[PDB]
Amino acid sequence: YYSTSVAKLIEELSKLPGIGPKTAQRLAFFIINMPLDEVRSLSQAIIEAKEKLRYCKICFNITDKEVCDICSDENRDHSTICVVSHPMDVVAMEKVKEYKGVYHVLHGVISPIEGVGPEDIRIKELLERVRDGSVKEVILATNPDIEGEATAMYIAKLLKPFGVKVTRIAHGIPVGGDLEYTDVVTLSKALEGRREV
Amino acid sequence: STSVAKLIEELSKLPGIGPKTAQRLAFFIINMPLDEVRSLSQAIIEAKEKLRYCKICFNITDKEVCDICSDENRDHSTICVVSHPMDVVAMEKVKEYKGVYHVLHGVISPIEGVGPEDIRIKELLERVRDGSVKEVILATNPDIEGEATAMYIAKLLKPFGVKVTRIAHGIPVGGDLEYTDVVTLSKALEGRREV
Ligand SMILES: [Zn+2]
Ligand SMILES: [Zn+2]
Repeated sequence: YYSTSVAKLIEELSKLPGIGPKTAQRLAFFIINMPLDEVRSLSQAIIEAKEKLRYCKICFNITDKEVCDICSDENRDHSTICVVSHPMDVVAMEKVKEYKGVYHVLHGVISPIEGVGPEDIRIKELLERVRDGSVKEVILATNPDIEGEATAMYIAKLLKPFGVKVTRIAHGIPVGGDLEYTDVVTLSKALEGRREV
Repeated sequence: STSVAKLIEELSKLPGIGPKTAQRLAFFIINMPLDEVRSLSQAIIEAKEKLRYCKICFNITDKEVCDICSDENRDHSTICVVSHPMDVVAMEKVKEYKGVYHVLHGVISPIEGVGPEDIRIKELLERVRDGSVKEVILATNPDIEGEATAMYIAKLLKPFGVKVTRIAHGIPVGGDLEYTDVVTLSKALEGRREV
């Protein structure tokens, strides 16, 4: 057992996802063993990141400015909007180092259990961007779980009346996977979505 | 003991059995009741002597013509190519495929000791010789092996004019953008379908 001020660190660190007890203890001692200025850096980086967070006025992504870097990039293709559930999906998609389009961040999915409706996530503003803008394609890239799929599907009906091309990211068997260890639901999509040549 | 040493040799020849595991299995085995090791030994050869290969699809079942190829609706004009008998039960568990199969028993891996005549390719072409099949579905694994094998069977199948398709690569159901490898994600993106 540890002094209170250390128990307090350990407890605060253990609240973070993927940080168990032993891992928290370790980190606490490492931290309180770092030079005071290094621990000041950590501590301030934490507080400042939270304080400085803003949501882009165009796509709602996490940013520092009024309009995020991506939206203000002009040789980036504003006629294609990749719709995503969360800020960190934008990073995942952005790391695919193809894709010159822009983004729309919903901040969630439709979810009757969580009690989240379409009016509780950034859907209407997606509509408005498509209504008021010159949009060639909306790529629905929510997750392929039930709610990500319900959400992409809700959005798709909505955008129908506009004459936009709306696509959904390919479900299937992941690269490097094997048929044996693939759930039956994915096999089904892999088969059903098979493609020529 | 030379008899144990040979057991150990025979065991570690097998896939998934490392040197230590062969040895531990070897001792367990020589400790089993005689009638249990007889049974193990018997099961080994009996499965080799009784095994079949379907006359149409080359799957191992205990029928000369397997129950799928025999089934009257099953659609012989569409053939789903997989590597392994376990793959057939995988695909079947989806309670959705209508066509029939072609089991290769393996893939083409230079780095393992297997080539395009160590597996059941020529016999697949023969099925596609008379022009009576529409699509061959290529459903080898989306790994290195699987993919080689498939993009090749596909050249061979090019004549014959049949329609050849490939099991769709992408993000699996239940998966999420955060934990999907870039390669898979890039495929999910560049293969997106109009909803
Ligand atoms: Zn933005
Ligand atoms: Zn058969």
